[PDB]
Amino acid sequence: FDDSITTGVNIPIITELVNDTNVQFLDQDDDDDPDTELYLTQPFACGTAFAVSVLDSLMSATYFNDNILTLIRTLVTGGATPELEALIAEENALRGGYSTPQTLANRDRCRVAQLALLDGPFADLGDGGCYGDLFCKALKTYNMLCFGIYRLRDAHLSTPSQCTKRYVITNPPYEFELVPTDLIFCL
Amino acid sequence: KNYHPKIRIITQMLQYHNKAHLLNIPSWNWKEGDDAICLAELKLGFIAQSCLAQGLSTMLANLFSMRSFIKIEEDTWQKYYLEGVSNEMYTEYLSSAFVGLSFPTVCELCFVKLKLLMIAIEYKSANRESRILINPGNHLKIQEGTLGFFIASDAKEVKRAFFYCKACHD
Amino acid sequence: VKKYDSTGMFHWCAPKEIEKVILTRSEAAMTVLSGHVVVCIFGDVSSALIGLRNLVMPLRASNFHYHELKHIVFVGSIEYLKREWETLHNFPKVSILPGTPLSRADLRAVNINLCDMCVILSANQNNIDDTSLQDKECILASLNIKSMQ
Repeated sequence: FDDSITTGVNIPIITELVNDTNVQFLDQDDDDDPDTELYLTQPFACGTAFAVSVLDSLMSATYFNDNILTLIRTLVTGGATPELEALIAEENALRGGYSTPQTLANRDRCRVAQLALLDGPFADLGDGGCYGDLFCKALKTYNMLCFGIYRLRDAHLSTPSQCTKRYVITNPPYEFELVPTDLIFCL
Repeated sequence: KNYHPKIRIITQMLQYHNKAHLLNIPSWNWKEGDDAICLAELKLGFIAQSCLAQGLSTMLANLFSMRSFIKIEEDTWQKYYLEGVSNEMYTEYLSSAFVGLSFPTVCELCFVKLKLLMIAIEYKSANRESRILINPGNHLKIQEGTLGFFIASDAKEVKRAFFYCKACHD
Repeated sequence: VKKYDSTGMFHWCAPKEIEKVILTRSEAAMTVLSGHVVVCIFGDVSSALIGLRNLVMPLRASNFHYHELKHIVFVGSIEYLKREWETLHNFPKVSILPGTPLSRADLRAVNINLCDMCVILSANQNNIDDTSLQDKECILASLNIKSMQ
């Protein structure tokens, strides 16, 4: 790509896979024999390969706690109230309303996005501060939940390269020193 | 459901448009546990969240699997990862001490004190219409009888939210 | 001018070409349908003819008056019903609605709460895979209509 590779390999893509052994072929940095199961591989840990077969463990997880499939359904479909799912079932696709000021309260439940520790009022904590200071001050000031760090693979000093592959860590402790290259899963 | 119309069943579907037929069965009560799992709604939903924040297709898909917590030592990108693959969503009722508190005060009191991340509540607008609320602001206060959606590594530690009081646990 | 099919035993009309009787979801809403018959055809372009000549003909007998004959609405795929229409085009008061008989929009557009009968026919391939899983499209359509409000 022009400069006016720009990213080239660093275009962020995501790929569904029919199988699970085919996760080896997505990256050229794998160390994966064909019994290293699917959660340990790099294209799944970085978040660029979503096989369908990781949802086979959901019905074992739904049986033990009923409110587990209803927490990921909302979070994920966004809306999906059964009062709306019925209306899509009635005739067709969606139907429009005329924006009464109680349906405008259905807006602004939660946005889901990630943001960087390179600027803003968090970079003073996002350079050397503990993660437990970062979580408490986001709810205190801006009221969003910091529930995960999108850690770059070579943030540990390992001959600094252009590998922009970032992996996912879920709910780090009150400890766990940050790096300014991190991205934070917020709400 | 003809043979025993009280049994809980859990169904995988393949399309979304024809999980509406399961509403038509009169024994099917999803408030009792009869929840059908669509696969074209969740696959294309986890991908649609990764277009907003990349990694949510594997942020979420580790939160409902009993992952084999092995401990790697020498590596650095796999040691930080496998400490985050043993975290799972658990539910537990909030104690009576949280009643009247706003949501951002509660998650602070859960993460600082209990060391538990609390992602959502179950607000009892009605017993037949109870919405589920991820991260509300200051508009809400905790009712007695709201269910607490946590994230933790142990089923033991999630019980300590039901035992939070201002007498000895605090 | 005169339409009583020279034997003098059923009813008759001019040979209608197929486009005159097609409706859509908005067109059949303006058509007041009451005391009618909704036939639900689960078909295909390739599935065998069930021969809807034999269904319409006892409902067009000369033993009823032309102000009494029940209006018939087929709800099914037109790729099936293009094949059928050569055997029907001399019968009066027959409409065809394209669309599958599982969308409730098509069953509300024909006002199924007012019909005298909702015939559901499996016009599809029979003995496809199993014995009991054959009429699964006919059970779900009957559970569909009994759950509407």
